[PDB]
Amino acid sequence: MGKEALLNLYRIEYRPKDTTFTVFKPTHEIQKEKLNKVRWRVFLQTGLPTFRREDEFWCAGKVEKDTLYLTLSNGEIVELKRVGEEEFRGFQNERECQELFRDFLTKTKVKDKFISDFYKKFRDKITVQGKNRIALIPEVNEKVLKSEEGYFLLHLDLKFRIQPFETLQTLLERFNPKRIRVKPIGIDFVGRVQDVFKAKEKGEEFFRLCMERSTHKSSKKAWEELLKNRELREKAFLVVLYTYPATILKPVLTYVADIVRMEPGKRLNLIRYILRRYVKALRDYGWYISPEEERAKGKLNFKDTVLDAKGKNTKVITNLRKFLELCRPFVKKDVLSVEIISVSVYKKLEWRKEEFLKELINFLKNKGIKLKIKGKSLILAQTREEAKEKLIPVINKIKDVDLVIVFLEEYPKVDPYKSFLLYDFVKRELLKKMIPSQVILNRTLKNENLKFVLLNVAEQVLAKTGNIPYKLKEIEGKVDAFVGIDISRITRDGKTVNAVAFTKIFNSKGELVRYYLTSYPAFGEKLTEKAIGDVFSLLEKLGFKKGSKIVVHRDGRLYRDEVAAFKKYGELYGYSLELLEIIKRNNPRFFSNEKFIKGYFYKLSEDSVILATYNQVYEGTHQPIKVRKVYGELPVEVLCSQILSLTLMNYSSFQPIKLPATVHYSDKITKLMLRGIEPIKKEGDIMYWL
Repeated sequence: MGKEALLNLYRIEYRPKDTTFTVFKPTHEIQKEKLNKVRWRVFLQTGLPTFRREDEFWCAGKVEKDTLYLTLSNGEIVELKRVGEEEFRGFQNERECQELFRDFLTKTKVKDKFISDFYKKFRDKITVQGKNRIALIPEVNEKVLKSEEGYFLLHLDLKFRIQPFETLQTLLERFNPKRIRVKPIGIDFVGRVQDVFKAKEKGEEFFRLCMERSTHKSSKKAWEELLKNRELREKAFLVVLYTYPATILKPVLTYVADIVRMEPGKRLNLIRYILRRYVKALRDYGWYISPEEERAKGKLNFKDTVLDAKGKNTKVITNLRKFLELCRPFVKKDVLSVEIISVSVYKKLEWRKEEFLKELINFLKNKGIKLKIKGKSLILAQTREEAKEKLIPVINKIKDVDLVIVFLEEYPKVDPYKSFLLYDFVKRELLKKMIPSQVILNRTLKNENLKFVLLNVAEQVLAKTGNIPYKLKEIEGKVDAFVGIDISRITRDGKTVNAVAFTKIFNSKGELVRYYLTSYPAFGEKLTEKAIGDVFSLLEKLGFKKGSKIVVHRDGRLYRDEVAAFKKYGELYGYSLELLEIIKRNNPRFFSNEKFIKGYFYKLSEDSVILATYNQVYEGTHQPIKVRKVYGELPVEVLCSQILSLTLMNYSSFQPIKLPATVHYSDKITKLMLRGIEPIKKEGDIMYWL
């Protein structure tokens, strides 16, 4: 292994003295979705923390009423029949522990008492002035997880959200807004803005519907406003992130700036604090919460040896920088056409670009790739007219070449609400154009080593263009292919509308054998059956037959229906399958001084693992990911190790990458190809996304 690393996870336990709970079975059947509603109402009506088992509802206390009549939201009346009392013997799942634990936090108010005092004892400046018009909302969440071991773990994490004590309806009277993380007043969701329109435009019966389909005092009272008042209906704008009125939306802001919550050291000790109070508030009730953080079980070993088209491997030529200089690419597209876009402030002259270009073209010639230039496009600018001046070179003559190289200048700005920077801009615009791109910052050409950069690019470029410089010598375990898929669905009410699905198939050596990006407009909600289908269809049309081992990488979380479709077809094509979800959001965080923690892991219960897939060569707090084996006959250790190995296939060995080549830039593309009646039906064998 290496040197100790910590996780914001704390063993939690509930061994009360008074083990008596009152259970209540229903009269009819468990509407399940409503169950976790029915439990909440039981809490309120009963005033006792409660948790649900199958049908039974256990109340942390004595309740006398041989029947309870809780009234759900639908107004629906559910009757719970109080069965005898029970002697509590530990929770069964994490859900129980969590349900019951979150109640106490409420009946106790301890969390709010904290946010209360945090505000006072610190509002000393959680608010800033500035000349433009800033808060500091302290979001705090509690999760409960199990662990390979067997005990429960309280996942405590705190993050700060920054938004102006201003709203959107006010700003759309002063700028863009476009892609702006926003937040509805009485709602818990952060969306992005799309296109703001005038509210009058929607007649009147529009405001009727949604005004009833509201489940937020905010949304509701906000809709009613506009509905019973033609007066305002005109002067106010309706924003479409789902959609609400700009009068109940506050922009969530990202990182003049003299208010930073700083490094982890404190962060951990901050949660350490919050943990203490919690304890003090729930000790008298039988709750035991360990003061010691949880630590990585150990480091994982993965096959990390790559080789070129001649066999030269890194097991031998160990110096990666040297390797790249001697690698013999698995070239396939022998001649490349490329456009060169150049952004530069003032009427200057850049020999630096010319130097590099010549060195690149030549350095690639030495590898056997003639990089024939097609078009040069010089741009002068000093602001963000670049966006306004590049919005052309890009969506213009740039019509399929093999790559586009961009030399960017960086300007001192900051859009107070929207995220804008030529890097992200250029990149995203070329992603839609589905063209492989290499952004080279002029700041880098001026101060770095033209040689360490020449390499640094070459590797990126080669890959992006189907001339991968190397591939894995082998990966742990016998797998015939690694499939990575991401299905993203536009849901404007009801059950779906249309969707998009991106699939990438790599072989056993990590080579991208084929990708398939496609959208599915639909009638019935039978889009999964088809979507997943096309993947197997492509696996046979590729050369994989009965007996094949396929490891699949579901981007977000796997849905019951998708799992069945996989198992379903897998049966038809006779393929062996292992299913995996790879959660990249809201996971516990590692706290260490190791630096080389890549492979550091923590095993969770249901075959899940918390995996560090990258060396933290960036500040302090490391954000791992979660890997859960949904189905399959391979140890998670292997599946994890395979993921680590496949980290290498993003061909970026100087800038650490978190996700495996299989799901890297999926949500992004998938989330990105959801625009207009854009009908896409493309497959290729080039990792243009890199």
